[PDB]
Amino acid sequence: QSYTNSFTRGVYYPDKVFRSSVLHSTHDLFLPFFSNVTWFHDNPALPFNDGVYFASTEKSNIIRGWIFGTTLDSKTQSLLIVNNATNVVIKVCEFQFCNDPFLDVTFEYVSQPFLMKNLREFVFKNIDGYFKIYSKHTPINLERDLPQGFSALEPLVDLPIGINITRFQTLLALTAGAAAYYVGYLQPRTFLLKYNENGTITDAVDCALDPLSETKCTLKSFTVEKGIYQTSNFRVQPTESIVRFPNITNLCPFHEVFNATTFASVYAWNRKRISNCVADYSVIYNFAPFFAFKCYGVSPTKLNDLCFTNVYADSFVIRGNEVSQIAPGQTGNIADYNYKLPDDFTGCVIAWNSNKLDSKPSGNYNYRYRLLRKSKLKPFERDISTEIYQAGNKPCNGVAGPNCYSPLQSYGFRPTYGVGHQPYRVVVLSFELLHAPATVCGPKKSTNLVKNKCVNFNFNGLTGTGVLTESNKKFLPFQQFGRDIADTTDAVRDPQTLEILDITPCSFGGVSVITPGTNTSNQVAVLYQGVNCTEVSNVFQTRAGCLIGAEYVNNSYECDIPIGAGICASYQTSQSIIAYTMSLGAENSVAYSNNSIAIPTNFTISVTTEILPVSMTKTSVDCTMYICGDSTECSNLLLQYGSFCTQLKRALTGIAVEQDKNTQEVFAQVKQIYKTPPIKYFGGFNFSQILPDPSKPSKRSPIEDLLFNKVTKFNGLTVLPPLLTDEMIAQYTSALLAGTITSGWTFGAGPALQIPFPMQMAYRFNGIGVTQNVLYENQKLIANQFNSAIGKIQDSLSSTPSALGKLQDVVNHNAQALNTLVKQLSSKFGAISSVLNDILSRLDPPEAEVQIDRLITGRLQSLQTYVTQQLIRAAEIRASANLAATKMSECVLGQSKRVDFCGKGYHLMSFPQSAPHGVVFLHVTYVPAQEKNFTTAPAICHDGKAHFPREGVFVSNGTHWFVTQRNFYEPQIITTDNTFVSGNCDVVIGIVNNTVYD
Amino acid sequence: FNGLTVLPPLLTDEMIAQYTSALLAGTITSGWTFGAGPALQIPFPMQMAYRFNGIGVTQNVLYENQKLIANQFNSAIGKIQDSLSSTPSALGKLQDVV
Amino acid sequence: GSFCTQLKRALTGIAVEQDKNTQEVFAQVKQIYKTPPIKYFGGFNFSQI
Amino acid sequence: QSLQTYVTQQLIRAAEIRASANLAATKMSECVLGQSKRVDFCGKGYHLM
Amino acid sequence: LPFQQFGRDIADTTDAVRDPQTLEILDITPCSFGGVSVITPGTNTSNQV
Ligand SMILES: *[C@@H]1O[C@H](CO)[C@@H](O)[C@H](O)[C@H]1NC(C)=O
Ligand SMILES: *[C@@H]1O[C@H](CO)[C@@H](O)[C@H](O)[C@H]1NC(C)=O
Ligand SMILES: *[C@@H]1O[C@H](CO)[C@@H](O)[C@H](O)[C@H]1NC(C)=O
Ligand SMILES: *[C@@H]1O[C@H](CO)[C@@H](O)[C@H](O)[C@H]1NC(C)=O
Ligand SMILES: *[C@@H]1O[C@H](CO)[C@@H](O)[C@H](O)[C@H]1NC(C)=O
Ligand SMILES: *[C@@H]1O[C@H](CO)[C@@H](O)[C@H](O)[C@H]1NC(C)=O
Ligand SMILES: *[C@@H]1O[C@H](CO)[C@@H](O)[C@H](O)[C@H]1NC(C)=O
Repeated sequence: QSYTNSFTRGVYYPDKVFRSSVLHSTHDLFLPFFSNVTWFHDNPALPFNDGVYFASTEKSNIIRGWIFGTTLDSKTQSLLIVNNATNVVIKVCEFQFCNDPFLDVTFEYVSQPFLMKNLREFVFKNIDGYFKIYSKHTPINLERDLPQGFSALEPLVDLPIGINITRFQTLLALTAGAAAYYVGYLQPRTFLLKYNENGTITDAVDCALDPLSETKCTLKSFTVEKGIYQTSNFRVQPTESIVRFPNITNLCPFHEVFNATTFASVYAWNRKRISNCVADYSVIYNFAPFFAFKCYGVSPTKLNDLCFTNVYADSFVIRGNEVSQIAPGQTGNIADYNYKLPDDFTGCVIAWNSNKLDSKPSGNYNYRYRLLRKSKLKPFERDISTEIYQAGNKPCNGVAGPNCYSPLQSYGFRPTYGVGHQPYRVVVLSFELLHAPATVCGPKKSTNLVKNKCVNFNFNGLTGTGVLTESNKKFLPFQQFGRDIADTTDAVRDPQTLEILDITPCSFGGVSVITPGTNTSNQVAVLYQGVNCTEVSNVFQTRAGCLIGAEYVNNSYECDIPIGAGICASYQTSQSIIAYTMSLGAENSVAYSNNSIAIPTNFTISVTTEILPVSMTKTSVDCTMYICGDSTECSNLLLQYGSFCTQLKRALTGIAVEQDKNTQEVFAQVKQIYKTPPIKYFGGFNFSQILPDPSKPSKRSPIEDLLFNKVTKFNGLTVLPPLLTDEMIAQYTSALLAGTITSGWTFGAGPALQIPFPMQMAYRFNGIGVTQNVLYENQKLIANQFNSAIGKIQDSLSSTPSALGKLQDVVNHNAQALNTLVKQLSSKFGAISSVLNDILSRLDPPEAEVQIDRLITGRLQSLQTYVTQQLIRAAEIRASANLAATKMSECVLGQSKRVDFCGKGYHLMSFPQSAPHGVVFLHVTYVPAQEKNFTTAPAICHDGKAHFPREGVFVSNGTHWFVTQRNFYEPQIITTDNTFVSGNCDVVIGIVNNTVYD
Repeated sequence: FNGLTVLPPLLTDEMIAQYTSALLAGTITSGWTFGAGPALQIPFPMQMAYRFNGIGVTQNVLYENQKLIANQFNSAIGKIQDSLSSTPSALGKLQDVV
Repeated sequence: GSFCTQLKRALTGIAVEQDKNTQEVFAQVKQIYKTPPIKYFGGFNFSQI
Repeated sequence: QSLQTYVTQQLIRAAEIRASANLAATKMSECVLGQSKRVDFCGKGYHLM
Repeated sequence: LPFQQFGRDIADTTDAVRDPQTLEILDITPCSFGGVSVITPGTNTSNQV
């Protein structure tokens, strides 16, 4: 018993197509990675299944070929392969195998032999009438098991034989056969194959192996970034099936049509009509064994499957040999003169002997049959008229005798009679079908009720799937079902016992795979959304669902991978993924008091980045070329639909013009083009990182170059270039920066008025509530902080790609849409093929019209979806562009007092920079720092008069009282110059006695 | 439930209430200083005086009329609850969304 | 075709957008502030808020 | 077609809610985290808080 | 590769085909197509385009 781990082996090329540096997903028979593979070493029949993976490292070549015959004998066609040193000879011809088929050494294919530490990997498959053989021969290092690595199996040969291949046998050529070959069986699987630039498969991923593999298949990438990914759906399958029809009660009078003790005669056969009853044939089959039971219309079992409105029963007694006359198309006295079945009769003829009951020794002359009639009877007719038969050409004159005989003559039945004249009871059943409601059927069956389990149910003709529980609801007596607000069945009354059973849909929910980056680890956790942990490593139940593979930790961290209602997962470090309640932030209690204030004593100049999309890719679609290509028939058919193509073209043109308007609105704020002076000294402020670099031909700033480096045909689809090139947007950005540096905010509101940069920044400090002396006294420190922040901006942008995640997203979305729009060209949409020329060539025009119509409808719906999605995205981008224009006007051409609009902090000035399809704003902000606690008083009482500060707040260091501005601790002596009286001393609450000088 | 599922929001109602409590505490204890940087202690009457200066009214108006302003604010806050309760259409936007 | 994937992506984008909406509106404060235990704010009454 | 109609309508409603959420974020930053001089942005009258 | 006959791109469109007579690799580019735009001043001004 040798069994080995298959590893990642057995991946072949699905088709003849070449692909380069692409990842392709195929649904095809394959060997699942890490699977159950049998290592073999008298020789029973191995099942071929759908396919076989045969891996032989047999250097001795005891294995010469294979026997794929389904019988291994001369009964059927046996596929026989010989792989000698000369050549491979695939033979199919009829061979008389000897008693021991072994050599000392119709349909034939001779080729170069398959054989050459060789790993002979072979894949044998048989689909759509073709037998496919794939081969691979690779050197292996010293090992007695399958090597670790990846090898692709090139196709070797195809055979058009297409016969049934159930069993395969390894051909024996010598008896102890010890051969070291692995055999595995292929399965229908979905795989993802990575082709290199050389055209070969370097690696593969099996979708249904593990959750990480499923998410790799879903994203079509071998590297999965950190996040939570919705992969599949989870449904609980029905374990059992239940059928419930009402109590079989009432029943067809079958016990009366038989066991009647008298069948009258056959000249006037008793006609019995039966309808509206429960059909049960148990008594019919339980009666005496039948001499003749022939059914002409339906099988006896399937009689119960077929429902008949009208059932006709005809009962009579005839002799033994006259039974053969009661059959369709029979000629004979009884058949033509007593009871004639139709040629296309559909019914059962049941006959059983009645000699034991209806035979009398004296002679039972009651039963009679007719032996003289004027003509043959029409089918299904009863003639009871008995007058003197007129055989003679003379008138009978109502009497009998000469040439005038009685029409009827009786059987004389006596028990001593032999078989062939004994009385036989025949009951002919006739079934009629007519176009009206039926309501007559056979024993409707029923199964035991199953509760609290996902079951299929068919309750009184109502079908469904679900979990059946007891219901508190009380139905009215005549009701059967219960239906909720959405018109879905929620309760059912059981027919057999009147019980109200509630129906609950079986558990279903999404499956999400919480993974760190594939670089960080291969461990994953799985979240079943909305599923109780009972219904599905470490199992944890959360409001989102059931989380398997992550351990709950009491401590709280900042959220990393969102899951649900306050639960986030992270890879913190056996130790693995942990789930926790997310921490909103550090708790800080501000020391509030009646007379305590906190005044900052220093500042920080902080530069932040805000990335805003401005424009999206401009696309134009040629409706005729996309839908139809070069086919004239398709164009003629499209003309009937209307002017849809014109509407789509109008919408796309509108989007394109809107994109141009967006870029103009954001960047064309200034009409003049301003140039910075050649002598670039601005009071210690270094704008080199934002100003253009003359050295490189692009004339872009270092930050702009970094942004462009980071972010950075078909079928009627065209990408129209933007009206403004990147160089023109660079010129606009340079003009805005030069105007801001040289003229402050004056260039936005009129003519540019030059002002030294320190003076401009001092006026911005006045704008944020800080005096000029703060800037002029701390000019070098402010300059150094600004320089350090601008330096750090480059590193912050470069190191973290996610900072530019907005703009890139736009690009990706556009590409994705286009790819979908092209991919749906290959979709069939219910037609024969995606290729219009193939449909036109294979099918006649009248039949091809429907296929082309389906393709046109599908492709036109695809175009409409694309245009609507583009319109929604254009609305979003227009909103972003309007926000960017407002920020350019209010943050770059001016100083804004709006909080959090221009950066985080007290806004000083904003610098624009251009990025592919967007704008990056560098906001410079004043952040207070190093705060100190002081005692404060609303007013100072001097000379019985209150005193309030003109600007600032009254503060105390503990013994002395000063007046200082809010945002910077600059204590000043309280003087009448910085105070105003405004009232007496009694009214104000919290007033402090103190001295005010003059 | 025919394949339609409702995903829970990431932030629970308790967590949003906790953000709202943080915002209110910051506004009451620190004025607008907590938005632009570290939160700085300031007595609430001083904050209202600075807000009066912002709207163009001197500090003496607040300090001299502090009880009146406090009573007016308290009465308005008291009336807000009754006004919301009386007219359901006040919350008609959110309901409509749902 | 791949209509199911497009619809699923659209709904997922909507969901993430809703979470980001709530984050943007409410998560502006970096730290969680607590009001002092003694609630006297110069006669102002914040008990209802 | 029914599902695509639902997704498109829900995307439009998501755009409307996103506009409302951006307005709410702006109002939180400008009215709650500061004093706004913008007329009628934060209530009717001269905005205090 | 010796067994491969067609070539497909990332969009599942044919980009290379092997010549059945002689084994040579032939690249297929789509035949030139584009849109046509007419730049005109107002017909009230002039008729040149
Ligand atoms: C081996 O097979 C080839 C294939 O037809 C055949 O020509 C040759 O005669 C065979 N040789 C032996 C060993 O019989
Ligand atoms: C695959 O491509 C690489 C390209 O660098 C080349 O070095 C290598 O030889 C190729 N392998 C082949 C042709 O088998
Ligand atoms: C059907 O027969 C069962 C046998 O126990 C009985 O309990 C039930 O009441 C019957 N159905 C009706 C509708 O009476
Ligand atoms: C899961 O099932 C248990 C069984 O008692 C129940 O208590 C619990 O409430 C269920 N979970 C949910 C989310 O309803
Ligand atoms: C308070 O400030 C004065 C300056 O006016 C200084 O002389 C004194 O030492 C300081 N002491 C305290 C109480 O902090
Ligand atoms: C301030 O001076 C006045 C003058 O009489 C006095 O009545 C008052 O008590 C002083 N302030 C305090 C807080 O004692
Ligand atoms: C005012 O505050 C008191 C406690 O200080 C409280 O009981 C009362 O309800 C408040 N009134 C309001 C908010 O109208």
